[PDB]
Amino acid sequence: VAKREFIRGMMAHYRASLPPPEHSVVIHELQKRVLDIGMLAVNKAHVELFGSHVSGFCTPHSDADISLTYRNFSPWLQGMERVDEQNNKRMTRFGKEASAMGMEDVRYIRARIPVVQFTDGVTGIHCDVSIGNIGGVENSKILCAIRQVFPDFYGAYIHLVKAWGKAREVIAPERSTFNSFTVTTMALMVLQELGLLPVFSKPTGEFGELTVADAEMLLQEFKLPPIYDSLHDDDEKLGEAVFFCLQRFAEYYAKYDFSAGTVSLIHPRRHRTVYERVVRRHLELLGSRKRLEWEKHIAEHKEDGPLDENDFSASMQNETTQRPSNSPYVVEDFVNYVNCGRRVQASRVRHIQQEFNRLREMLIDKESELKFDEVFRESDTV
Ligand SMILES: O=c1ccn([C@@H]2O[C@H](COP(=O)(O)OP(=O)(O)OP(=O)(O)O)[C@@H](O)[C@H]2O)c(=O)[nH]1
Ligand SMILES: [Mg+2]
Repeated sequence: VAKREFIRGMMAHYRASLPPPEHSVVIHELQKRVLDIGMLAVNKAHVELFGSHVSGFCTPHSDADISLTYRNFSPWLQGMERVDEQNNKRMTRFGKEASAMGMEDVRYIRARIPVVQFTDGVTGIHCDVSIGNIGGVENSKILCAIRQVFPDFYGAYIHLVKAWGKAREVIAPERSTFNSFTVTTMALMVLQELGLLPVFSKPTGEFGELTVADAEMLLQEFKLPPIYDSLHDDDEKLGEAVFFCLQRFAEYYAKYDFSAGTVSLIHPRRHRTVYERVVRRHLELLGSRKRLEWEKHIAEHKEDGPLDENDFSASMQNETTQRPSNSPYVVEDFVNYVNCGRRVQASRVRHIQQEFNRLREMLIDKESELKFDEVFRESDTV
């Protein structure tokens, strides 16, 4: 009876978090507004959505992630001081034109990603605008593709993992733990090990990353178990399947050896030191491409030269720093081998790692004792 009510409520909650019918249009108009601001700021403004609004793993409270690009934008020129400063000047104007258009709480943040955040003056949606977030654009298209296999199954599962994580401070970026995307990736890996998602074992990007095309290819061949086809018109049955995966998810990350293995949708459980060599190869490829592009920019803007090896070295150092193999968690972004879980400090390894021991205790051991509003609520701890 407790289990049956828990599953009922949990699906209820998922069903109440699905974007309303008109929401597609809202988000499209939002994009149009951002592009208007962008056009005032940069030449050949281009605005591209990513994040959960692209993947579809969103609530009506989820923010809007937008990648801004412009004429002669190049991802490889990041690190070069003159291009960096040029981008800062682009984001400065973006900020100023955003306030003028009537965006609220406009904030230009100078960071590991020069970013402009604002609250849309029309719909109240929070917006995170960054220059050339190519990795975000791509891995959001891969996630959307995954969700499409059976939206309510993956959606519900990912929703509840996210609701759980958010509500439980497992996903608390500005609070030193994981972000939505890291947690999504973890939850998706557990489905791979259950045979409920395919293993993206053969990436074919220029730098060895997984591409949208790699992902779509596999997801077209992947079939869920036959029993899954009775779950489309029965929320009690589907909820049972989702609940099963949540138990397996809670379980997995309560017992998973991160001291050896990594989380990866490309190579589940790949050893840290193998990831290390994978990163080294990736960055050797990224590094040389980068060098070629800096050298081309420099040939065309001689006063921006000569190629300053300190600058290059520090740029490469930032790429290396995005990808430690030797950190509390190694959760691999499949599009760039970024260790999107690198930010979780050794001291947090406790919180998370208990609250997983705790999710699985409620879902499995104390199954007969289940209450929706006790598993999924605020946890002021970190
Ligand atoms: O470490 C990261 C963080 C973020 N990202 C990329 O930026 C996107 C937006 O970052 P968000 O924090 O908004 O996550 P999200 O959109 O998946 O989920 P909610 O907002 O609904 O909670 C992520 O979905 C991913 O595309 C990364 O690639 N790596
Ligand atoms: Mg988002």
